[PDB]
Order: sequence, then C-alpha cells, then structure tokens
Amino acid sequence: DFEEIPEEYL
Amino acid sequence: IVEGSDAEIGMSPWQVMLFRKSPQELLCGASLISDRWVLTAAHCLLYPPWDKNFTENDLLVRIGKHSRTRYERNIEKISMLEKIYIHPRYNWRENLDRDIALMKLKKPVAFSDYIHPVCLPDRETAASLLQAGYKGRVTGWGNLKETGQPSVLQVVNLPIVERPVCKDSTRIRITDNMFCAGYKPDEGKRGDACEGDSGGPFVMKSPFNNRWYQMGIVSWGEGCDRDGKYGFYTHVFRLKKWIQKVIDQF
Amino acid sequence: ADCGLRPLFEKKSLEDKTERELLESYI
Ligand SMILES: COc1cc(C)c(S(=O)(=O)N[C@@H](CC(=O)O)C(=O)N[C@H](Cc2ccc(C(=N)N)cc2)C(=O)N2CCCCC2)c(C)c1C
Repeated sequence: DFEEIPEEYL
Repeated sequence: IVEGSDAEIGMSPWQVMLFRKSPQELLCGASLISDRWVLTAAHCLLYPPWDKNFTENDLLVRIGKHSRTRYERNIEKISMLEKIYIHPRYNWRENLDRDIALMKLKKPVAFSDYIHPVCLPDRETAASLLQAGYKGRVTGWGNLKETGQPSVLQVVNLPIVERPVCKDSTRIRITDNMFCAGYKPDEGKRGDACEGDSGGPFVMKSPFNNRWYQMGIVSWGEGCDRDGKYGFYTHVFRLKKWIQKVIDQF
Repeated sequence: ADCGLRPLFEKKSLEDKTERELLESYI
C-alpha cells in the first residue's frame, strides 16, 4: 500500500 | 524483477515510476532522458483490449526513488504530465511492435545525486553493444515472482540472446524493433522482468566512454523467469528517429 | 552531455556491485 503523497501534486 | 537483488542508492538515477493517481498504484517503469522528457512503453499507456487508455491527468511520474511505497521526502521529485506521445505505428493489435512512448513533463526536473538522465544510443553504440552474450541491466519495482512486491528498487543483469533462439522460444511474431534477453536453462543463473517492470529501461555501460546507454524498454514476456522463455525489449536505437522527431517538434 | 554518468558512481569514480559483470561480458 502506498504512502500518501503531498496534496500539492494531488 | 524476478531473481534480482536490491539496488544500491543512486544506482539507476534515470529510473522513473509511472504512478496512477486514483487508485494510487504503480503503473509501470520509465526512464529520464532529459530534464523534461521521460521514455516508457506504449503499452503502459494504451492497451485497448484491456480498456487501458490513460490521459495525462491520470498519472504522475516519481523520479529519484528507491523505496517502492514510501514518499521519499527531500529525495524523490513528483512531476505532472504535459503531454503523452505514443508511436503512431505501435502495434497493440498483434505483437506490441514499436512499443514506445514519450512523456513531456510540465516543468523541468532538478537533477541531483538521485536524479540524472540516461543516454540514448547512436548507431555505433548499438552495433557495438547489442550482441549476443553481452549483458544489460534491468531495474524495476515489479513483482518478485510470476505467481510478492519488493520494498526497494530491484536490479538484474541479463545477457542479450541470439535472434533465432528468441524466435524459437515463442509463437509470437518477433520484429526488428525487438530483442530478447535472459539466461538459457543450461546456464543455471536466472532473472527476468515481470508485471510492474513494464516500460522501465534495459541499460548497458559502454566500455568505450563509461556511460550508460538505454538499449531497451521492458516490453513483454510469457510469464516471468520461466525456463526456456526470455524477456522481450523494445529496440530503442531502431526507434530513435521517431524519438528525435518528437523532441525536435515538441 | 553528462548523460549516463551517475553522480554517486561514475562522477566520483565509484563502481556499483555488479557493473563489472557487464564489463566482463563485453568481450
Ligand atoms: C498484443 O501483444 C501481446 C499481448 C499480451 C496480452 C501478451 S501476454 O502473453 O499476456 N504477456 C504478458 C505477461 C503474461 O501475462 O504472461 C505481458 O507481456 N505483460 C506485460 C508486462 C510484462 C512485461 C515483461 C515480462 C517479462 N519479461 N517476463 C512480463 C510481463 C504488459 O503489462 N502488457 C500490457 C498488456 C498487453 C501485454 C503487455 C503478450 C506477450 C503480447 C506480445
């Protein structure tokens, strides 16, 4: 399962 | 990657992950060829029999990565797509001939210790390196087995195989835009690419100028690391005139 | 240009753990 990425990149 | 090993840090700084936005997952491998251009397999983006047809906004590319699932703060860079270009003669109906596509990023990516472009071959480096027996290197975050997933980027070195041997390993029609690589069963060692490695690079390090060149793109295979089977790769040099054409134009 | 030369290997004259296997295949 992937770690969430910063909102900015969506 | 089946029967490979963990990559060293910075070992493949041209490696790119093609990441789907929702659901967030690994699409494919890809490679950095300049600060605004990424190379991958057409099939990573377009495969109508499976109703695959991604557009720019469906995806992200993640550059500078090692861990598969981590967000690698201060290391990886995440880029948005401006435009996708698929080879117009990509043969998805039959055998994935001309399995190649370019992606232009919305903004140039900052090079770093972890982020750096690979070279594309010219005619002489391909004639010199693309020989049966010579080994190349494949990298990816794909499956560890045909039938789990690695925590970090995996690497494997594989020999290029004789074209008649490639031809005799499969019922699929092979073209001049493809080559195959892998060990024979009597060789004992192993390794192969697998699901999730698709679109990543097959590179060779020139012994003439000590640079890494991308000779192939992970295109297809029948299973993974099966005895008597070989991975197939898009022949980059062969398709270089199209690559040139797109970048010069766009 | 500087394509294909890795900051953490070729640029600082370090070899990775298996690139010699490739070299050795380039007969
Ligand atoms: C139209 O031409 C096709 C279409 C399909 C459906 C397949 S396949 O049998 O399903 N092979 C699969 C693997 C399989 O199911 O046994 C495949 O190559 N999948 C690649 C990924 C891949 C690449 C390399 C290797 C390897 N070296 N072992 C394994 C898997 C892929 O994602 N696609 C997208 C879907 C279409 C086929 C390619 C193949 C080989 C060709 C040439």
